[PDB]
Amino acid sequence: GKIQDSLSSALGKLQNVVNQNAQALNTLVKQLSSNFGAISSVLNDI
Amino acid sequence: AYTNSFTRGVYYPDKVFRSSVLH
Amino acid sequence: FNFNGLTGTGVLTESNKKFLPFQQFGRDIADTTDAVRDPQTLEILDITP
Amino acid sequence: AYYVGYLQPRTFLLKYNENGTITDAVDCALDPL
Ligand SMILES: *[C@@H]1O[C@H](CO)[C@@H](O[C@@H]2O[C@H](CO)[C@@H](O)[C@H](O)[C@H]2NC(C)=O)[C@H](O)[C@H]1NC(C)=O
Ligand SMILES: *[C@@H]1O[C@H](CO)[C@@H](O)[C@H](O)[C@H]1NC(C)=O
Repeated sequence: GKIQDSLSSALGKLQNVVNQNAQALNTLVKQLSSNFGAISSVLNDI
Repeated sequence: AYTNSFTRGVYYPDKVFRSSVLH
Repeated sequence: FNFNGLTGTGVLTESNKKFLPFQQFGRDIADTTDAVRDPQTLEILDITP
Repeated sequence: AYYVGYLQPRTFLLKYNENGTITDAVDCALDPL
C-alpha cells in the first residue's frame, strides 16, 4: 500500500533516456539553418 | 528627475507566429 | 508553392490558428515554416508535409 | 510628463502565449538567476 502512495504522489532514469533522445533529435534539425560559411542556409537562395 | 522602468519596452522582433515557444 | 517569397512544398489546409493581425507566418520549434497567410484573401493555412 | 530610454544590444527570453502574444520575458544579463 505504500508503493502506491509514494508513486501516486521517481522515474528519473526512464525520463532521462527520453530527454536525451529528444535533445539530440532537436539539435539535428536546428543544424539545417546554419551557413557553415556560405551566403545562406537555403538551396533555393543559392 | 530620473525614474526606474521595471519591465518595459518589449516589442515583437518581427512577423512570424508562435505558440508556447520560449523564443 | 510560393507565397510572396516563401518557396516550399506540401499539402495546404484550412487553419484555425488566430494569426494576430500583424503576424505574417507561423514558426515551429526547430524552426520550420508550418503556417502561412494568403496575401490576397488574408487567411491562415497550415502546410503539412 | 514623458520619459526617454535608450536601447542596447541584449539577449532576452520571451514567453509566447497560445494565441501568439508575448506575456512575459527574462532579461538574461540582470543577475545569476
Ligand atoms: C482582394 O480582392 C478580393 C476580391 O477579388 C477582395 O474581396 C471581397 O472580400 C470581402 C471580405 O472582406 C467580401 O465581403 C467581399 O464580398 C469580397 N468581394 C467579392 C467580389 O467577392 C479582398 O478584400 C481583397 N483583399 C485585399 C487585401 O485587397
Ligand atoms: C486568447 O487567449 C486566451 C487565453 O490564453 C484564450 O482563452 C482565448 O481563447 C484566445 N483567443 C481569443 C481570445 O480569440
